[PDB]
Amino acid sequence: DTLLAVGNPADLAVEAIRGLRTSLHFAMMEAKNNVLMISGA
Amino acid sequence: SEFLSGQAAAEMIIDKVEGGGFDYIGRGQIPPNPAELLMHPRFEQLLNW
Repeated sequence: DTLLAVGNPADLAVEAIRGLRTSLHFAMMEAKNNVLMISGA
Repeated sequence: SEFLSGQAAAEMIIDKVEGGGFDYIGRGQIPPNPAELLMHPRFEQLLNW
């Protein structure tokens, strides 16, 4: 019951999530606050 | 890697190519967090210098 980012940081999904982190560092600047809501469809 | 993690100097990492006539900086030892070392301010400091 551990996070994939910690259990296997070299995983392909964690690499995609790191790319997501870098893209959100750019999308979330010029935003109201540092709150990021994530919702499924 | 050694420079970014802090255990090397800005000058200890540069090596002259023998037949190329330019300097290079190698990757060092493969780090466990390559993406997060490259996020360190040391990378931009090295580039500015």
